[PDB]
Amino acid sequence: MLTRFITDVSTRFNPFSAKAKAARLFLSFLPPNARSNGMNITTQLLPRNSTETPLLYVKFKDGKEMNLDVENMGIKSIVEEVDRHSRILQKQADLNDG
Amino acid sequence: MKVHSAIKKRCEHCKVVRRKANKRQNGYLYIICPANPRHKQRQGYR
Amino acid sequence: SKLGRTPLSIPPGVEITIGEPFVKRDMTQWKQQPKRKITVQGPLGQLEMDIPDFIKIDHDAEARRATLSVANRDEKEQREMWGTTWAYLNRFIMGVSEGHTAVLRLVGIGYRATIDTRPEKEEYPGQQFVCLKLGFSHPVEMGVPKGMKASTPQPTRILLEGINREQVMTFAADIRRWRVPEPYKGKGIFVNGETIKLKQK
Amino acid sequence: VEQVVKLIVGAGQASPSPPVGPALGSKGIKSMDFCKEFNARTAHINTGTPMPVRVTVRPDRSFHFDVRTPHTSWLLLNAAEAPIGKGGKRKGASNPGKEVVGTVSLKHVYEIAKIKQSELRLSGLPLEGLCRAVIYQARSIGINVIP
Amino acid sequence: AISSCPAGTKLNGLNYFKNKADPVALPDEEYPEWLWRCLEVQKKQRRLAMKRARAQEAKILASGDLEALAPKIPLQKQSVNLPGAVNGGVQDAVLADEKREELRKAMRKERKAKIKESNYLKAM
Amino acid sequence: RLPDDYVPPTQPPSARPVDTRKSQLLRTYTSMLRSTPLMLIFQHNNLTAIEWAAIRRELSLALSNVPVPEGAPDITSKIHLQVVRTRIFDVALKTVEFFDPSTVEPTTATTATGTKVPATYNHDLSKHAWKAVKEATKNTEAVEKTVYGQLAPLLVGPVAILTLPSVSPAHLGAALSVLAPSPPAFPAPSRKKNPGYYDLTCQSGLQKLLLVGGRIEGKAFDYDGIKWVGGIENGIEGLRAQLVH
RNA sequence: UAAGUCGACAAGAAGAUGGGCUUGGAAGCAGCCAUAAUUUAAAGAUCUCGUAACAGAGCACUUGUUAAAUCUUAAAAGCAU
Ligand SMILES: [Mg+2]
Ligand SMILES: [Mg+2]
Ligand SMILES: [Zn+2]
Repeated sequence: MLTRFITDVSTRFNPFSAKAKAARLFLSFLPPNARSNGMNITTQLLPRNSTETPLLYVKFKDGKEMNLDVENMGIKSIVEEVDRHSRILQKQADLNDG
Repeated sequence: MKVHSAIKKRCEHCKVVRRKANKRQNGYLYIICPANPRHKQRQGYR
Repeated sequence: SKLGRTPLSIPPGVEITIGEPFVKRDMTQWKQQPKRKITVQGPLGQLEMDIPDFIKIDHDAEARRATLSVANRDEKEQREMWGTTWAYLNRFIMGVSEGHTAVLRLVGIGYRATIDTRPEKEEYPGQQFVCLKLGFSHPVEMGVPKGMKASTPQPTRILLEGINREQVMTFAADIRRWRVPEPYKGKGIFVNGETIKLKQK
Repeated sequence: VEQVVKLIVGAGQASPSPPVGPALGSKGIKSMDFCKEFNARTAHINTGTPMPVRVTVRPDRSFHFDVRTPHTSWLLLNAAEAPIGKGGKRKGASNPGKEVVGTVSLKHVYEIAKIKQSELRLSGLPLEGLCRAVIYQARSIGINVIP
Repeated sequence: AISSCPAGTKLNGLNYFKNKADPVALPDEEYPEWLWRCLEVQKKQRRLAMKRARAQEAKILASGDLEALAPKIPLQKQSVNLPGAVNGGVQDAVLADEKREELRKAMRKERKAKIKESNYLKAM
Repeated sequence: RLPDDYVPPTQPPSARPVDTRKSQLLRTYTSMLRSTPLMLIFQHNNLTAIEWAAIRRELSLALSNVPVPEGAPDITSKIHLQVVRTRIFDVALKTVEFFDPSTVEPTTATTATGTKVPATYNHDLSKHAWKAVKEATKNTEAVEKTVYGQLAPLLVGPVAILTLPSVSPAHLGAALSVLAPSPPAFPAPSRKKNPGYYDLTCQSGLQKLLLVGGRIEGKAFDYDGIKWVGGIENGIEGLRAQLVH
């Protein structure tokens, strides 16, 4: 996974809910230096009593704003759709580089 | 490429493969290495 | 094969059509093995392949998936073609929907590339010929195979496009065959971020 | 990427020189500027005392450094009353296995551990385990431990 | 009378500050207790051993109990449940957390040899 | 000499290899799930060594300012923010929940002398524990009703645990504000008195920690519920209030 | 070996401390001596590259993700290349 092109991600989920699994796994792949590099992140933890649908927000440095539901998609299904857009940005940069 | 009778891996990237084997010849055993091209070896003569 | 078990997600628009077991008669062979004609049609085009019959495809359309299976896992021939047939379908599905691309970077003083027509050597009407100035006395021209689209965003950058990956990468390897990257100055043709370690001197 | 360099300089001796000149003059930062700040940082230490430094050169050649306590080896030797060696400084045993420059008492260790605990990054480590960290270094510099 | 340096002894060269004097040795009682225990980590000629050591070797055995000479499995290979009890109390709880940290050192010590040896097999 | 049937007394037949760190680490957590009534489950996100050391440095400072003049045990250093193996730590809960050592039949055990001595295998690494856990886990919904089911979704990805020898509300407010502050209940330390807490590295570490949940007296607790427990000034004092009524 | 084997990927791989000596310089990594400790989910006074010397990139080692329900690794023997 590549987080270079990811600007900021906002996650709101309930930990006790088994559906929030992919939300937490995605949060781990982020490198250590993502914070100081300028990538804003805000994680909200929902109470155990009331359970709202998890929300996973993603946005790249090219205006693309991705929003994928966590209940339906698995962690393996989240990364591919993320790096997919991160793949075109790398080649587009090379095509424009030099 | 060094043609030896005893080909051996010389690092972690060396791989043993059998290439040039087809319906006419048996082929040779090779030691391919993408890191160091000096690790290239072959077993057997044409 | 840990890849053959993985279902193949059919994205919206892609349609898989599994033929029926057929045997094309051959006078030079006493027994031909049956195969299955699998068509993968979609927005960009249509690709077809002939797989062995022992590979079973349970095409379930309600969920838009298709898993592969063999009749005997202990056979070496069936284990190999199980993974290979899966990798090809994955490329076909992802080639007719999105498309495969290859970027060629021309490093060196005096290396250029242009995309224009050469009606004299056209194998088919309107064939595009990639012209390369690679320090040779003669001009290097190559016609893109039918089904590919070649563009040049910059003089030192080529962009190949097509639905068949094998055809795109095979053509990208033919252009690189004229100037292979050297380890002393990096001059050559690099494909898809390919690099080469240089000498300190 | 923000680079970092290790340096051992005197207490208030900061100037373009072998220790400071080439260590930082090659990156691009203002060496003279650093010596101006290091002097203010070290205005209460005996002139000439060695002081390790970890200067972090951020991009654009903007540096920020954090002075550190003297080396543990320099303290044990300075406190062991070991014989002065060639170079105007105490020298450790060439082969600690047999040679013995001195024998520091545990009473000194408890003081060498506190001065090394004044640092924030080392302020959490329990003091108990810190006395055994220097005792494990005494065996390497040919210093014995007397109860 | 346990310390070699008596109270009042001047610790040479332990103060690098200008406006200050070197530390002075304090009474031994004021010092913490663990200091007097931190030193717990410091660890024909054969014919003499043959007639003295190997002599005492045999008769010291006193092979009455077989388990006495058993392999004496280390602490890092046992399977007996550690001294942990539910709602047992703070005392047992604290004592229970002491063995978990003791087993830690047992495994830690074994990694050095396993890491050192593998490093030795690569620099033969 | 030692016979064949003889086995060491401190190494009974286990369900899997013992020398391996997989099983050796399970025995630790099982005893940790019994000796530690109060436990908080976190989730670390690629914390470096210097960052970990900074987070553990503040706890040593915040937990050292707790008033304990009642001659109570020296409970200021047995509190550790420990990283655990989520996979094996998950099996630990199953073991403590669905395994009753009193359901084992003792069997003869041959010593070095060859004599048969009755012995029972109750160690958590025994084939009975592994067997009881699997069969007990076969049920899908009955498991969700247990404490384990209420904590399995939390044991996903990397997790760190803060073990307290027992329930001490004063120690929670000192540890909950340094890892999950939430004013005005658990306000963060002041800058005019704790300049180390607001350090570039220490501040960059807490941002990667996320207090997921807790476990108290073998009972699941949410982040909101932990505040109520920590909100109590003291346990003994709370009981006195009820007596006045 | 579902207590997730095997492979890959993501991050970590600390601190006392540039161990002492040697040397123009020797900071884990020319050479010599020592290599009980400490704190950690783990981290050799250092296994392979790298620097004039640092830095830096890997390894041992550690956690996590993906993922096998006859599918891991090694040795011996038989027949072949
Ligand atoms: Mg060197
Ligand atoms: Mg050295
Ligand atoms: Zn090689």
